[PDB]
Amino acid sequence: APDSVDYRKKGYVTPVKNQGQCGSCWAFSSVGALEGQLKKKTGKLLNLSPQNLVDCVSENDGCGGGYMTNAFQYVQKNRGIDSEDAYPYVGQEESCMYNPTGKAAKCRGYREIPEGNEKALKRAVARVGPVSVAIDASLTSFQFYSKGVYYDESCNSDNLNHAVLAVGYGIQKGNKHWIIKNSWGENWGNKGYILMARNKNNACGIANLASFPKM
Ligand SMILES: *[C@@]1(=O)[C]N(C(=O)[C]([C][C]([C])[C])[N]C(=O)O[C]C2=[C][C]=[C][C]=[C]2)[C][C]1[N]C(=O)[C]([C][C]([C])[C])[N]C(=O)O[C]C1=[C][C]=[C][C]=[C]1
Repeated sequence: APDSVDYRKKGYVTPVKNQGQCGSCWAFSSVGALEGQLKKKTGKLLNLSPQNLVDCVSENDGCGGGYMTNAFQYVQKNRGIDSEDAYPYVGQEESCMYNPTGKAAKCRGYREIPEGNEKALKRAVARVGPVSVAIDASLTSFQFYSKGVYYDESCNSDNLNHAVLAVGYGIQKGNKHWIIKNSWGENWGNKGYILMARNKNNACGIANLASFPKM
């Protein structure tokens, strides 16, 4: 198995988007998972559409939040999700206007990972790639993160409130961390990324709501 892994230095990760004043982090979490899969599936790295997900997933609440699994299942039942080109992100909820001709990919179900199990999660990243994970990002230390392996004892493992993407895992100055792709902009944290703590007793509840799509 691998100690360090980074799907960024493998071309599996698209540019850091920026959700804006819309609680669509789930849409952005799902999309980034598929994106890494597609790149592995066909070798093509294109930006999938969070907006197709926001508008079209009736099980989710749009900007009011949603679950990645519902978003994955949707892409399966509808046999496809558009690209950003065919479906730009307005950052606001609107009626579903999905275009078949814009379809960039689809998925045949999803796999969920045992709750709290970071090893399973690490194994997922090593084999598959970017996996959608939900975490507690309320802590203002998170909102002011800039450098280093994040860790705060206040973080509540059951206060899952922000969906993000796991694009890797590794180590730094003795600290085994996770590499997280965030959807708050290129100007948040380190170039839109956070090196959250790993192993540290399921820090922030990272391994409780993770799932990747089957392509
Ligand atoms: C995120 O944007 C969307 N959210 C969700 O999708 C969550 C998913 C959890 C699994 C993590 N929704 C949810 O759990 O319930 C919704 C639901 C489910 C089923 C049916 C209907 C509805 C949460 C959203 N993120 C946030 O609220 C976070 C919270 C943190 C600040 C603590 N805010 C955020 O991301 O925005 C701040 C920001 C915005 C722009 C620039 C910088 C910061």
